[PDB]
Amino acid sequence: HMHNYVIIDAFASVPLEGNPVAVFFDADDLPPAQMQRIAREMNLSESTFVLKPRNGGDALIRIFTPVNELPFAGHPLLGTAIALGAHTDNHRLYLETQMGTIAFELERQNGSVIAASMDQPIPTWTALGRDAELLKALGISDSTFPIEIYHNGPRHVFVGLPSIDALSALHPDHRALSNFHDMAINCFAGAGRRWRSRMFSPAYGVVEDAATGSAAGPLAIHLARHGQIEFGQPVEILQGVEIGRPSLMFAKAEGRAEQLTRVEVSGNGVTFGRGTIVL
Amino acid sequence: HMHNYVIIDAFASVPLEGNPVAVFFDADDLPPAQMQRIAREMNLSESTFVLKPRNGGDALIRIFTPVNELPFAGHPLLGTAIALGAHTDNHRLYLETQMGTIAFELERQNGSVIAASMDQPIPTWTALGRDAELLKALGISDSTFPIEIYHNGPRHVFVGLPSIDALSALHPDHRALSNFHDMAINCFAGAGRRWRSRMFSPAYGVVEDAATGSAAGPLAIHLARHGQIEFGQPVEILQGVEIGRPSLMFAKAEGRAEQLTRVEVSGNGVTFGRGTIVL
Ligand SMILES: Nc1c(O)cc(-c2cccc(O)c2)cc1C(=O)O
Ligand SMILES: Nc1c(O)cc(-c2cccc(O)c2)cc1C(=O)O
Repeated sequence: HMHNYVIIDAFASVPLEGNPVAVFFDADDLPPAQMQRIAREMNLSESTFVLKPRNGGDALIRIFTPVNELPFAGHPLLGTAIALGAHTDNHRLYLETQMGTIAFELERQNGSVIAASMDQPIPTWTALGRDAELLKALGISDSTFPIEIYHNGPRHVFVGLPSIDALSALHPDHRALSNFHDMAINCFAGAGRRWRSRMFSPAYGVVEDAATGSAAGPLAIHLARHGQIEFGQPVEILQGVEIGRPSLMFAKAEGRAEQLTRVEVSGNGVTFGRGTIVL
Repeated sequence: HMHNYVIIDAFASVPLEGNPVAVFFDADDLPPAQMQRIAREMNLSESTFVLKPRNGGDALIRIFTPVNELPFAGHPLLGTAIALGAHTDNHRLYLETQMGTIAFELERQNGSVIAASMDQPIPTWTALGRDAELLKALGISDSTFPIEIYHNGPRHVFVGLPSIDALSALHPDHRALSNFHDMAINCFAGAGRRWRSRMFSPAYGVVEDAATGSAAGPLAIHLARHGQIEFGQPVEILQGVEIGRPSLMFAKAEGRAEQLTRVEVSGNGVTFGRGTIVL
């Protein structure tokens, strides 16, 4: 009859930064066709719906873009975990998804969840094999590191820039980027612990994304494989600066390329708004 | 510090139909840069902000897409008027905008505003002069009536189809439509009092719009000029059927082509949700 929701800015501690997600509570009475229509009404990159668990977790989360359901998504799940922390006392939260149960660690101050860390699906990867085409679309001549495409649900391509200023100077041809289907293009630069990223994806319906949580795990793997960090070392990834939505993602990939044991992504989140819908 | 808002589905009486707009109340403390960031956060086609009047109206309304401020907009202003009716008793509402003061008549049942009628800016028009290009993009060979482009703030082109089934069968090339800048393409079919429309606008950031209120006045003028209705006769325009967002717009253009005295557009509206933001 009515549902409460919150809008969480994921990968931010300040409202209007990070990447929004709408989280709808007590959604068991909504058929998925209605969830999809609600996600379309809200028009945020994702709306999530909190449901009773079916396999021993704390809750089952269904994730919708304005057009389709997703089996996994990075910032939407982080924001959902932070939102649900307002309704539980547990330090760990186990959220069921189409792809299995994702474990979260919740960080609180005086009962308010301010951040969370999630274990991500372990990616696979290969060479993109379309380098000249992609580089032309981005407006540059070469990448620093190999142009590889990672799969953990979505697909994320990584193109390296020689400096943060070169990354900020990119002005991609978005029409040309639209020939890259079912993937996002992540451009990065930095050194040591601190990296900057920009993400562009016509395929996922975003000219430039603020905080691509599902790309943070893959980027940590990419940087470790290519010798810029070690496996087991965390990185800080700052995204969305150029578009006025700065977002901080932390990532770490444990093990070795051939036997990854854990891919962790963490971030702050903050409530932008709260409301109730009439169905 | 905090602001209340509502989500109104304009040109509908049932939630999840029509065209959403977010309406923020008591917005005088928000600088326009912050209004723009809020509109971007919400990501609805428009968010509006209710401000104290400056020229004798009931309120001043500022209208933002996720990217820029607009001087006028059809469904956003209808939805704002219906939303503000919850806070006033007056039968008429005078809303100041960048383009002057727009008069609304509010229709209530037991204190709830269920519909409103607005006087629109009087359009101007001319031939598009790009017929072959536009028809190719739409996938058809010819229009029924002359292909003319109307200006009332936005620009709206009208292409006529020989039957409602031919209108539903359109599958436009949206890449080709993107070469039509600063305008929307409205395709229509029908007879007598009852017309169907579909609107496509890469320029205004919408693949297919549910209810193009600023096009309804122009369509009434177009139909009267081309002899399908008389000036002074109202039409019912049903839009958004193919995309699952049916929307009913009523329109009437009084006078004659050379001396239009009033362009009225009316519709139902309904509250989808209500909430509060943290700034
Ligand atoms: N924002 C996203 C989006 O629009 C799409 C996907 C995606 C796409 C294909 C398969 C899949 O499992 C997920 C992921 C995200 C995300 O945030 O991770
Ligand atoms: N949805 C709209 C949109 O995205 C843009 C405009 C527009 C564009 C240019 C000039 C202007 O005055 C208005 C109007 C609307 C609307 O709803 O009427």
